[PDB]
Amino acid sequence: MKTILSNQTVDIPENVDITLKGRTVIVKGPRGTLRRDFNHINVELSLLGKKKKRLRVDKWWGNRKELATVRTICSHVQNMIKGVTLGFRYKMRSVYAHFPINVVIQENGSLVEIRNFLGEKYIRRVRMRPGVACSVSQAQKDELILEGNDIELVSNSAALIQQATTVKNKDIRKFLDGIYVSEKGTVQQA
Amino acid sequence: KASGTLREYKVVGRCLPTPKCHTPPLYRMRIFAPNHVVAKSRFWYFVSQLKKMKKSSGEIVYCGQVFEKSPLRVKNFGIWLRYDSRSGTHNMYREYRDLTTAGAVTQCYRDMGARHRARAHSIQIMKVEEIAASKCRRPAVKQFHDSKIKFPLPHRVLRRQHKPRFTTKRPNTFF
Amino acid sequence: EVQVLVLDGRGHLLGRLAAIVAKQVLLGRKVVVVRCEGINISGNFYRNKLKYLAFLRKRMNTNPSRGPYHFRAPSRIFWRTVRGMLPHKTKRGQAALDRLKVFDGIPPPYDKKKRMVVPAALKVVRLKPTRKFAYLGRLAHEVGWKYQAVTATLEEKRKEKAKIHYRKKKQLMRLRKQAEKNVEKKIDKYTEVLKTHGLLV
Amino acid sequence: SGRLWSKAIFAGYKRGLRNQREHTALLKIEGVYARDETEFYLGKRCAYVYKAKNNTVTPGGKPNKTRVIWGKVTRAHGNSGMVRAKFRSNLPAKAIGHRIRVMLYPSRI
Amino acid sequence: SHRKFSAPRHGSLGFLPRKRSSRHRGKVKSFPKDDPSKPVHLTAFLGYKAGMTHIVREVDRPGSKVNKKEVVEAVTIVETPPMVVVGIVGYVETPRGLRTFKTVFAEHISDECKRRFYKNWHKSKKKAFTKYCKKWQDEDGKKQLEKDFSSMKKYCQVIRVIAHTQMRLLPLRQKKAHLMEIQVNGGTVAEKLDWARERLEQQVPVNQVFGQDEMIDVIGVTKGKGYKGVTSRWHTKKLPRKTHRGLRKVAC
Amino acid sequence: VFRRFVEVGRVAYVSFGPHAGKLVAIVDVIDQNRALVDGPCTQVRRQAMPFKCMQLTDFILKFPHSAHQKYVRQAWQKADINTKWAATRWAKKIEARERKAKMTDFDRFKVMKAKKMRNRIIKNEVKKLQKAALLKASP
RNA sequence: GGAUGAACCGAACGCCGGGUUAAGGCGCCCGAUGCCGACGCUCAUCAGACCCCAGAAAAGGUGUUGGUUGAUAUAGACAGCA
RNA sequence: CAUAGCGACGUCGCUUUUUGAUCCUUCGAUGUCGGCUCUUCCUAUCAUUGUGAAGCAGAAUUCACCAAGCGUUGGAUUGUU
RNA sequence: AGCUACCAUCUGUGGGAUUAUGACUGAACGCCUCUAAGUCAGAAUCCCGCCCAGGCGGAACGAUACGGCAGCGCCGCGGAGCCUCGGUUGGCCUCGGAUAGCCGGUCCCCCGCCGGGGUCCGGUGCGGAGUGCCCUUCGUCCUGGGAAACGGGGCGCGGCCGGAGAGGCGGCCGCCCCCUCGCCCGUCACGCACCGCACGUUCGUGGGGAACCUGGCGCUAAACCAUUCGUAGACGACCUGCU
Ligand SMILES: COC(=O)C[C@](O)(CCCC(C)(C)O)C(=O)O[C@@H]1C(OC)=C[C@]23CCCN2CCc2cc4c(cc2[C@H]13)OCO4
Ligand SMILES: [Mg+2]
Ligand SMILES: [Mg+2]
Ligand SMILES: [Mg+2]
Ligand SMILES: [Mg+2]
Ligand SMILES: [Mg+2]
Ligand SMILES: [Mg+2]
Ligand SMILES: [Mg+2]
Ligand SMILES: [Mg+2]
Ligand SMILES: [Mg+2]
Ligand SMILES: [Mg+2]
Ligand SMILES: [Mg+2]
Ligand SMILES: [Mg+2]
Ligand SMILES: [Mg+2]
Ligand SMILES: [Mg+2]
Ligand SMILES: [Mg+2]
Ligand SMILES: [Mg+2]
Repeated sequence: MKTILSNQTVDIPENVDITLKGRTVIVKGPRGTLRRDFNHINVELSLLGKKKKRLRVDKWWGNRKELATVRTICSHVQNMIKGVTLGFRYKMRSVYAHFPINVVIQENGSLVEIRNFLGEKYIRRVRMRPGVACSVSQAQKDELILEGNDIELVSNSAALIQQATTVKNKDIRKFLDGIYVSEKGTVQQA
Repeated sequence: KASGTLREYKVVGRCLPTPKCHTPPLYRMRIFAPNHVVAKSRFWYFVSQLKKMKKSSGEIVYCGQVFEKSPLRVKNFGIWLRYDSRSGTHNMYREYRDLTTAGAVTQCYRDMGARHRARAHSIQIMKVEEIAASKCRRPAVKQFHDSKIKFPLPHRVLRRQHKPRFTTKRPNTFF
Repeated sequence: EVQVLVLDGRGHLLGRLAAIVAKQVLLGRKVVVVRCEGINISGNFYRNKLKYLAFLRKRMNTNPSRGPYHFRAPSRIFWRTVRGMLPHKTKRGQAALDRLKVFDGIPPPYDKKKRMVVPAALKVVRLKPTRKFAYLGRLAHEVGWKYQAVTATLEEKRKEKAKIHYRKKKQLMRLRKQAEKNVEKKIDKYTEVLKTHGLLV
Repeated sequence: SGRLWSKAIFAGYKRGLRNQREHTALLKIEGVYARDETEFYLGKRCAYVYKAKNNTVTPGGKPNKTRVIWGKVTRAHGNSGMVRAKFRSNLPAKAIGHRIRVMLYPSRI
Repeated sequence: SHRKFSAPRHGSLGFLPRKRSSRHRGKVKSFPKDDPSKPVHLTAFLGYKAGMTHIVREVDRPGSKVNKKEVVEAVTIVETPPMVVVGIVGYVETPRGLRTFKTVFAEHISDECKRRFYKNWHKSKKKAFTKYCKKWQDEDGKKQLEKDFSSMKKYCQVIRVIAHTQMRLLPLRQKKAHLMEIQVNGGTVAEKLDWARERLEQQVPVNQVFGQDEMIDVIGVTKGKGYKGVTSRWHTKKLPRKTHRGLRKVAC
Repeated sequence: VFRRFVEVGRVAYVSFGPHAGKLVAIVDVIDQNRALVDGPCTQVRRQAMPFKCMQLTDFILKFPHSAHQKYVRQAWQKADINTKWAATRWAKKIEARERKAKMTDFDRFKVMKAKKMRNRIIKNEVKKLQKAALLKASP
């Protein structure tokens, strides 16, 4: 069964504009510019009005599998809007039983070094994705603050940090040490 | 039974008269066959299954094609049938949109063969009827109930791929 | 035909283009294929890589030197693919096989000439848009071909010079259209003749 | 002054998969890629022109190296514009993939 | 059936063409990866195996049993008279691989270097490069040479210098010099071309290329052993004494 | 993205099939593949027709779906499809192709001579414009 | 013809020309679909591809496509949050 | 506590590394056990590289997956397998 | 001396896509979700490098045969001719690319007067179209009207530039000599008009091999055997040396 037409409309706030070059979405907000293309999905994108800036995603004659792509595109567009308007701040808490985790935020927050993870002499060097800034929270003793515009890049850096401190050859249920994402939040809280 | 473009047949037959009933009752059936000979054969098969009749034991008194009474009108067809799958017999109800009843039956045959590997000899069509748009239950058919239907032809595949076989310009599929 | 048939391999499917070429060389026709790294193969990249690795595994166990000569260059791969569709163990097949030339990128003998494109082998029309495909250049690069970067750089230079040539030709065509505008009182007599018989809408 | 004959290619003999009828041959007329377009070329004289080592007599000219095997196209073949030709002598197999002229001699138009 | 016990294979499959080397010198087959960042430097040199001896030194390896101790290590003496660079080859990258673009030979080729071009130096007229060297004097020839240099500058990717040894400095019978292409690395193409041009007809002492206490790679052709059996060629196991048709063979 | 749609009253051009080279109006939509098709003024009686042999145009009529021949014919004649279509570039390109195909040998000869002279004059003007544009020298 | 095969499918044979076919085929090998073939299903990181025949079972899949039966629902379903 | 790890009652397969059944080839001969030597291959993986699970606290162990690159030995007895 | 031993000593290497698996975003299924689309990490596996050999595969360069009549190379399309191998029967001298979009032109911003951007105007069953474009061969003689006359022809010379991935190619100046001829529509007659007949019509001065004459410009060498070596070796082959 091919559904004749499946569409969903995403509203754009007044402080941010979106420009389309075919299926390449250019989103320029106050926090910066995010650009992402969708050439791998054969859908129709159009801007509706000059008043409220409605964006519609259209797919004509789609089977069950490709109909799921419309809302995926809509969610990605909303994530880009949220990033360029409010931004993405991920809070990760480092937990430990005996050995405290020493975290060094190197130049511009692009490099993170972990010293005493489980007391081993190795040093973990994790480089953040470009455009993502990592920092140590000034309000908490063990908290890492990751800030950036693109949700995928920020969460990818967070996943790299989380997987970097991985216990090996031990019962991970008992040995719960490592750095783990506490919450996924925003910047500027607006 | 092979296929083609099927045709409706109003087949009327009866038993041979006997010195027990001089006027055996007549029976009328609608049979969709590529030709009238296959229509007669399927009529004999169906009357043998339902009543206690044989082709030799009886006769066929009428066999004519049933033309569509409104082939210029789009209409919804509801079809009841049974078929023998690889693991038994099941009953189905399917819906189609076509101008002709016979074309709708042919569409049903092709669809059953495509979806369930059902060969034509295994399928017993038991009821064909035009239905209103309100009585349709299959969403693939119901979605065509639009007084303002509108859709483009998104990605048109080039069909004249060999005239020319060699060319300088890459084809355009946007129209 | 009598001339050399130049085919651009970009966006073309392997099997279809190979079959068309093999049918062409059998007819006593000279065929040259350029930019063989632009050939697409249906199916996702991992499956085709597994296929080529399975091809790599097939070797003469006693003496791999005599074994199947796995060619790694994309043009050589396409050449072997065409050889699979020909009676290459006969004189007729070899004579046909000598009429085919394959190259990675576009050589200077052919970069200054126009390139044909076969509709029956294009990925855009012979493949459903929702499917996945594999580039011959990337597949060759990860299996043992060694000259992907230099090929890309030379294609970049060729694209630069071709863009210059295209801008020159656009200037020439603009000047030609301007010239058509300048003279029409001395042209309209023949213009009406041409427009009468279909030419020059 | 002009080419004055259509270009055709000796594609091969009429044949099965494991049988070869050499008494008749299949030709590919350039630009004719459909069966319905083969009507114009049916019955037309077709010639195979080649050179050899010894001089042969030439009608209306001095002897030269040119030799001709005459024939004529009988009927259409296949659906892709293939045609069949019966020659006075069976075509040598070295001519496969070479030029065959369609002489337009029996004009019906 | 399976062999009753497993055992590692005799010999290596990475040296299967166990044949006499087609060359007596020993070619490089891979020069170090070039970067423009480094200064201009040669990547290879030629030497002659003079002999072997042993030395006494003190080791400065902490954590070792021999730390701050005296050791005796065998060393090999390689006499290396300075090379004489006599030409420049420029290579260009192709999808078919590296190929020789243009070659320029310097004037006044050394007499020992000219001996390489002749199988029979005794019967030669010594005419090698006689007409070539005349193009280093005429203005048209120098214009041709400058045009070749500019072509190498604007087209070639890697350049190599032809250098020859000095038999007259060595106690060997052979007076025939050894020619070799040596890659010039560490800079832009123009810089290395000019640097090679400033070293034509000059001597490159071995210190300018290799330094103290650095580790290098040695390329050469091993000692010939003639025709050898499997016992010495592959170090296979000798068959027992009771074997009839021979014990220095491979049984299966 | 899309400017042309399949809808009731949309005028479509027949590419191939029995009715090739004719203008028709879509009446109703059938099973994503066929459509009720009517040319009342282009001599195309009402019949089913696959979408694959259709090439859509920019003329859209305004009649209810599944209406009879009368209303469709009136909607065709009012705001005449024939005259407006004949002025389009598409129809005149088709006409030019048809008359080029039916051109005889004498017409080919005349066209060859006319194109010879026209191209020579155009090339002379091009050379004049090149030499007029070649006298440029400014810091 | 089934690549190939004593038995399978067709069909049995003097030597040839023309025509038409069987079984089987018509991307190239290799003659024929270079039909603007029709309808639908199917993505496989061991896909699938034709009697005999040359490779598979039970049991599963919230992959997808149909179909049967039942149930809830503006007297507000279902799913989420409390 | 069915399913960490096992699996009675039943039941479906795979292998030709066992032993059976047959006699299709070989009876104008294909040298028949075992050992030594040597090469390659398979994976239903003993260890090693990387993982998942446990009645995995650590250690040690078990179960399972990607996996056949590398290795799987020295001896007393017996002609032995 | 030589050979030789974990019976002495030295040396043994880098990268990519990734499996399993663990994750991110994220629907399908207003929740979830490593998966559907798109992403990340990832290994004794795989591939490549290093290493070993080097194609009926290529590159660049060197020197290319005498002191006697003696061989050779290039330049002339120079000539007269031979032998042999046959194919073919106008050319197109080039954007990149996308296909749920393209292509052209133009007014403003920014990079060396040309390009990249932002507007605006057009075309899109592609007509600035390969279903396409260019040229097009009967030739001459009167003979007018138009096109042109800032025009073409030079195997005419000299100079310059661009092209290196296989440049084997292309473009531009200066001088000199021609005709005002060739392009269209007209006038005027002529040519073997070979009496119906085929291989005619081109690439083409085609490719290759010997040979003669005709002129000019230039060159005067290696290889192998033998011998010697022993870094080599069954013999070959290999590394050498020889007023
Ligand atoms: C009594 O034991 C034998 O039969 C072995 C032998 O006699 C060996 C003789 C070999 C010579 C060289 C003498 O022909 C023999 O005739 O070999 C036969 C042999 O003659 C060559 C034939 C067999 C048949 C096929 C293979 N050949 C393989 C060896 C063999 C082994 C046997 C066997 C028969 C064969 C035969 O029975 C039990 O084990
Ligand atoms: Mg073992
Ligand atoms: Mg003995
Ligand atoms: Mg048979
Ligand atoms: Mg078979
Ligand atoms: Mg017959
Ligand atoms: Mg076949
Ligand atoms: Mg064929
Ligand atoms: Mg024997
Ligand atoms: Mg034997
Ligand atoms: Mg396994
Ligand atoms: Mg443990
Ligand atoms: Mg190994
Ligand atoms: Mg040792
Ligand atoms: Mg979410
Ligand atoms: Mg995964
Ligand atoms: Mg990765």
